[PDB]
Amino acid sequence: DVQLVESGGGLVQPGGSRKLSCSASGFAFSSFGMHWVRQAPEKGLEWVAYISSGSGTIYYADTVKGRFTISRDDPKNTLFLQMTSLRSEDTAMYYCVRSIYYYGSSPFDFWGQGTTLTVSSSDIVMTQATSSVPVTPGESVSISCRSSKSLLHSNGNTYLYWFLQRPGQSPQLLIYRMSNLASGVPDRFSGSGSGTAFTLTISRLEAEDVGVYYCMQHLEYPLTFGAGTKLELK
Amino acid sequence: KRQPGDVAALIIYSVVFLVGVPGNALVVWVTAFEARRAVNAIWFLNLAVADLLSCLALPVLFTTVLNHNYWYFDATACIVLPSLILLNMYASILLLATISADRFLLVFKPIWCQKVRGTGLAWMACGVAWVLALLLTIPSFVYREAYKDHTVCGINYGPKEKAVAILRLMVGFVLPLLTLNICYTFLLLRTWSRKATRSTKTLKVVMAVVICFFIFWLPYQVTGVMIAWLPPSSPTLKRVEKLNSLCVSLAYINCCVNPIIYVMAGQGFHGRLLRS
Amino acid sequence: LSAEERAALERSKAIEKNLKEDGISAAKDVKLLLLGADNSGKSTIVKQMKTGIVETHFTFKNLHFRLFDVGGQRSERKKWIHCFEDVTAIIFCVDLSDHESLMLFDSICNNKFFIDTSIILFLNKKDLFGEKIKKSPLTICFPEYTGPNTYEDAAAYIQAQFESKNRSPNKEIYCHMTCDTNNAQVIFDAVTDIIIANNLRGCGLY
Amino acid sequence: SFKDMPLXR
Amino acid sequence: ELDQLRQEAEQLKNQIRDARKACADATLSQITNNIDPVGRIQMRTRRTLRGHLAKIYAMHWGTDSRLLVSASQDGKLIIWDSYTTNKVHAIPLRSSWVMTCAYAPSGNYVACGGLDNICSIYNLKTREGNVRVSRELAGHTGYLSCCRFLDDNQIVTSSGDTTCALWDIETGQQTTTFTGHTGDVMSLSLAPDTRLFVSGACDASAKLWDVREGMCRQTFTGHESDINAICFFPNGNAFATGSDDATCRLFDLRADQELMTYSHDNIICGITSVSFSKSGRLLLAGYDDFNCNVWDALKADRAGVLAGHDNRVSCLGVTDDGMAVATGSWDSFLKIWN
Amino acid sequence: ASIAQARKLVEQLKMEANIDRIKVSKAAADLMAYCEAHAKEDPLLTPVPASENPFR
Repeated sequence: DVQLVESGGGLVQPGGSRKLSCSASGFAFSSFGMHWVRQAPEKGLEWVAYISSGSGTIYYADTVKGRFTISRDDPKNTLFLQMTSLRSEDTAMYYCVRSIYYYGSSPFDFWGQGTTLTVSSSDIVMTQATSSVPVTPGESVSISCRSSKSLLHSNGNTYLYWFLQRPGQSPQLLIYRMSNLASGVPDRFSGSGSGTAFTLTISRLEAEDVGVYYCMQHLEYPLTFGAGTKLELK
Repeated sequence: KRQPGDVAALIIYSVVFLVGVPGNALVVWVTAFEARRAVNAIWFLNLAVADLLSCLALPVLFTTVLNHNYWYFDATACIVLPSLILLNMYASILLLATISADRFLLVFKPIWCQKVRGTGLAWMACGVAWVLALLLTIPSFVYREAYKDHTVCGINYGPKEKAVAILRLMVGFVLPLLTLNICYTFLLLRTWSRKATRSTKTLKVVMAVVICFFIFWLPYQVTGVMIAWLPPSSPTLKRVEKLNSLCVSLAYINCCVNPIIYVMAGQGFHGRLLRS
Repeated sequence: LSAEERAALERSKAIEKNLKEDGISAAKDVKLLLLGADNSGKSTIVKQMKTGIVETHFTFKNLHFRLFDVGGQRSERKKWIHCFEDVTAIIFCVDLSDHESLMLFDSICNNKFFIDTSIILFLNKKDLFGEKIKKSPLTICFPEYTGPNTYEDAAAYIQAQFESKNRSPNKEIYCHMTCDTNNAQVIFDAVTDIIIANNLRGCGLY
Repeated sequence: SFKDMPLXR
Repeated sequence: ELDQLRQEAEQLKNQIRDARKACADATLSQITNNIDPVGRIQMRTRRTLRGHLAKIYAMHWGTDSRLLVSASQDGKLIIWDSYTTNKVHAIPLRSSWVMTCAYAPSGNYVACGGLDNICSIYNLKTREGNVRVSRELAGHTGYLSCCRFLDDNQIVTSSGDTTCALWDIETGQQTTTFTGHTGDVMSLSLAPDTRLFVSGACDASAKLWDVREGMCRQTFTGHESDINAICFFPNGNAFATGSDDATCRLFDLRADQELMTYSHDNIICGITSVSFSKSGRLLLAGYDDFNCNVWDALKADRAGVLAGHDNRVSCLGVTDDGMAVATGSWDSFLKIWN
Repeated sequence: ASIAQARKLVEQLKMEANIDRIKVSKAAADLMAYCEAHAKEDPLLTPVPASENPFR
């Protein structure tokens, strides 16, 4: 089975430093990408870093440029993050994800378990209209996620991914490129939309669908997530 | 220019120009197409480009002869063209020497060659030859100046003239002759030892190349030193002064000889041109 | 304009670089084809050098050889014979104990695809052939032959008969006997001559 | 200085 | 009683020949006299793939008409992307001798085999991220020549042991054996309805087998030398073939005989591969004359030439959408036309 | 001793003989009609416009 376990986080006083490692095992690490994703203790997920396959290319965010360092070691199949000069507003949870790219690939398929960091004392914007809706079992409901720019590239296909996080564990991938079902997902989920108005349709609910849904984007760096809509029974 | 030598030199210049431009261009195009697959094409690419650069400069010299030794250009082009011409000449000579050495090495040591052969070594050898040519040219880069009477394109020399002449003679003639002769003689000696590798065209090609190079590059190289050891008193100075254009025209023959030898020794030429 | 096709381009470049590296590093080995009749002793000299096609790998004087044995399958030879074109040389085998071998050699020598590949011929089993010759004459196989019943004359006659089965002067035939593990030196000499000839031809001098 | 050399030399 | 049965067999052969002659009312030229000629056509290269270092022996298109696959003696299997000329995969091979390749209709599997008497199946959608060998098929006694996919579970092969077989990928067992040929066979063609297939051997004869029953139903003998290519007509009630004697023929499965022949005085070298267009009007044919050719399938007249290869073409195939034909010679270059 | 082989051969011959046949004109008409039906769906004999050409 595929494994992605992270470690290194803990309690850090302001002005200190720390190192993280999200060890990989159970697959071919050489040909895959790697990201780091941050979620605030009581807020939505956020993007931090990126590294290509073979350390060919690196990317960074605005608020973290010049303060974090990312490293990879292929023989040991590990990813490194260097926390230098941690501020007072950087406590969160961190994961690492798989990001292989080719024609017809499915990125972000697997997510790590996560570690908590404790500190002492022209961009595309995506929004979610609602926050919490009550849904009765056995019904059909729909969600919305409106962007600020047309995500239709010249090649013909658009880039909008849908993520679901059940309360308690790491998120899982549901739909990639707004029309394709991921492996291991029941056929009751659907994707529709064009240009800017995006939506997800689900019918014949169950008890296991309770959670929060985040819509992401992958057209151009940096990548921006959504606020997050909660679903509750009855 | 009521001298018989001048008109013959001009005619030779023109003939060399319109014979060497198309062949050089075609060889350059074909070898640039083929340089992405075979290692044996880089050397011919370098020879062809050096010869094309040498030949394209002929009209300037032709019209300079026509305008009766007057510099009608500005004060900046004076110190530009001669240095490039000298660089092209020395690059051509050194590239021929390196090609001869490469053939010697390939024939005598096949296993080591196939074990270490690559594009990087060929590019390194070409760069070494080019930088040696530039280093030899540096005196023309520096000491070149200009003067006005009419305008005369000359060089400011203030020992230095004789020293430059001796260095030029040595590093432009003695080493290439020794390398060519020794390498090609050994190549023929080893080739004509086994019946499997023995052939008749190799001797013809090698002898033609060596003889043409020797005949076309001795007299200019020796008249370039004759002028550096004599006072202006003897009428032989006038006799040798009336021969400079003829000497340069006879020296330019190799630039057109080389592409003909390359194209007439191959297996197929029209197919390569059509396929590129 | 590319959004995430850049990652695909990077993957393509990495694949191409690995392919080129493997292709360059794999040209240092030469291939040899084994032919002949059934039970001609080809396996004997293959083993003495230490189900479709069987290949053997061994190195000698900073050079690794590749051998191929094909006579393990019975089909149309002309159907797959083109698969072994551009091979360095052919290592034939003949047993001096039996006309089938002569017919096979005559067929293979004049083939259109192999009109320039050199041939190395290994006459085998010298001792028992000589004993049989000294014990019985060779008239049963070659009634047209004449001469004494000694050893050298019969071998020379058979070699001349095998040599006279070619028609193209370009091809060169190398003949040696066997039956002391010295065949590696002969093969090395032949392949060095072939490689020198090919190098001379490639430069345009030959 | 005051010396002549036709270009090519 | 051998002579008696031999005479009976001769009488039966005479009877069937008489039946075919009686049913042969008219040829195709008289009916096709009023057909408007297609006219000369010209095609220009639109792409070229440069990633192989040896000879190229086989290739196959894809269902979506974007992904390709090629095989070479260098031991490398490469899955191409036609549109951007990129590369998606590169598969090392156990043996360098390869004669055939095939792409599964669902896009999940790729099959390959050669002189090793084994057909290999690779899983191209592994969770681990790489490509590994799902299973290897070993039940033949000769070199394989062609391979085809029926579903993601059934494969039909054609070895050089004078036989054709039907396998079961899940368990790798010989489900059904086809026998009746008297020589090496190198061709296959699966019917559009996936119930029948026809093969051509070196005996200048072809047989129309039955997938379910397992018994051959017909035999055609009208050539002069070995057979090298075959392809069903798009309608499904005809097929064409190419022989070593430098002439192609179109047969039938209802009149049980020939219809027309494609001959030329200058053509001498044999045929390498044959394929049809989308509407069946054009019959693409490879050659050993260092070029391809276009034959008007109805008027049996020359319509165009597709030149541009240094060496003879060894494979051919048109797109499912019918917008591009791809060729491949031994000069390691594949040209996508339009 | 190959009696069974000859019996199999003659049995296959007679089985193939018992099959029926159809006239050549009918098959030719069917093939020409099918070829004519999809005349405008073949983008090779008709030059595809450059705007709708994937390989432009």
